[PDB]
Amino acid sequence: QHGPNVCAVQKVIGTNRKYFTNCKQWYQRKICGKSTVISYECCPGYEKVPGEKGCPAALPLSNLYETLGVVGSTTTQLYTDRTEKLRPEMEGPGSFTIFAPSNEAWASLPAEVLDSLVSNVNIELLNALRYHMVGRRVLTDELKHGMTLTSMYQNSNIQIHHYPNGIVTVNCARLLKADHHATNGVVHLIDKVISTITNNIQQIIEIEDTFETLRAAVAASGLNTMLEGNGQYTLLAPTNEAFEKIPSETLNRILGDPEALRDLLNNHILKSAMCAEAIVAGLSVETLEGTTLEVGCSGDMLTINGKAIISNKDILATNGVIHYIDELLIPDSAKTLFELAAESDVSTAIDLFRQAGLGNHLSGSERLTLLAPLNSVFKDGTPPIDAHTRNLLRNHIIKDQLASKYLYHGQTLETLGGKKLRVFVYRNSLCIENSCIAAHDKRGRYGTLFTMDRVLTPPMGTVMDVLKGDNRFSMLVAAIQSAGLTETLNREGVYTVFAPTNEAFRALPPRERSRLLGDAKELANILKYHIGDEILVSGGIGALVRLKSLQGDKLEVSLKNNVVSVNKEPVAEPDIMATNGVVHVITNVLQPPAN
Repeated sequence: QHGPNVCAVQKVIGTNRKYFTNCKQWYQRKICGKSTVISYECCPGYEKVPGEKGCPAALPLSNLYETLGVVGSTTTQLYTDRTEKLRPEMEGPGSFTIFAPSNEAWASLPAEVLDSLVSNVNIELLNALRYHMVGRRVLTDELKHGMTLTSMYQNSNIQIHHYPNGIVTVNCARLLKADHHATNGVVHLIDKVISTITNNIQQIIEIEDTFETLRAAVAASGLNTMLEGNGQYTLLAPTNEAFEKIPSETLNRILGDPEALRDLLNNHILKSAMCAEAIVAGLSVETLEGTTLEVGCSGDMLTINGKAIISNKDILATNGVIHYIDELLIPDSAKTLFELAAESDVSTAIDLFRQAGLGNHLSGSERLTLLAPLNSVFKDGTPPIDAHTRNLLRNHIIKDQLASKYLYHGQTLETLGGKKLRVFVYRNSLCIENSCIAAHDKRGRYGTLFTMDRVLTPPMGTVMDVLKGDNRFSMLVAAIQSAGLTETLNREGVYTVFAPTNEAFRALPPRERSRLLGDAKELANILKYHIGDEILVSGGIGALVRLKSLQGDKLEVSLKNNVVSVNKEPVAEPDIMATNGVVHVITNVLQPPAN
């Protein structure tokens, strides 16, 4: 095993990026989009001994200036000597903390930024290096609290943030090496050369030319004081180009409507300030609007929902962090029934409504609920726009904007016309007739989109009307009349009739065929076993439902790979909707376990 005082260091394959850790047992296989190698080195304040395993020897404590060379901040050390006032301070008495930028941090600085500092060593460079310093010992235990720090330059604040993944940021500069104790302080190696923060989010929006449209939108919504006031927010600030990409018609409606404008702007604000360096993998974040965004990273680029649309990273504000976004994050709450679904996973259903001349129910201000089946439903093809399909699509539009998680047991939904669909709420399922909710509700500005798992088939007549209208149930209808159950299945109720076809009675042995016809009292009990006490649709089974029958004994109703099975027997045609129940076409007659 590894020797004493050995700390594990996670290095990304083919890059300089290292994640210095206190030899943790848990690891993440991939950082952003690339594989990592778990390397090993000495912990802070220890060195290797030749012939001995690990780092047993403890490094002697040297002054804050000398500890710069130890941690590897040679450039920060060199520029300190150039100021000819900071080196005696760092070598002399006291208690200090220096957030020393790495050699790469100085090399990454733009030509104009570096030139201003190196030319005026006594003015610009001295003040810059003093901002990276604190006049007291500040350790990781304090940095993990995420509280602000007072710098050694005009008592200006230093933003310190801690993240659940363990990453600590100093003005959004990732803390590389930490707690490197000195004779007169502590040295911390940081990812970037940090600068003073003077303006808040609102002031930055007011200064930058790229946010002319955003500035106008904030002013129209009255979110000025919110972006001015003290906080810790993250603004995914959209550029003038992001608004330009969106069609005029959509933008002029959202900018005009105060409800949609407030929702649009709240969808670009996050509750807590998050630096780019903090994001190592996918992370679900809730906006002030309420929509869940996935914040990830593709190497060096920040990404929102797998789309690399973050053009500028970490624009530090007094009340937060600003990330320039190339696209507008329009929430569903601002979009019309069309806009939010036209490009979604129900795009095929939307095209069918459009083709049936029902398009204006998706583009308008009408308060409706759209029952749209998934594209996977039409994998075989789409039905032709005819009388049947038109009427069917008409029954997929519900009066009033509804929410599926607020649908109750005996609820009846009115369609655009007069058809009243029944709501069947189950333990883990929610169905409107045969069709069940397959995805989270898409709540629009005026209408909600209900993503369905199948095309809704509204009921046509009673169980008896269904059975008498099909030649396959001639022997079944004849058996039902002999048993005296014609009235029971023709009247209002909640039944699950597992209807055995003509072949089901023909498949019975010559003994059972003549035997079942002979007895009337036993024939009645066999048929009663095929009828259920409550309505159970295919999408409401889930795993296994022990459905009580009119005979008394339970039915083993199960769903496996979209196939309904009653008493381990398959269903040929499931969910045949009736005004008093559901008909499941079976090819075998069911026998009760007892009597």
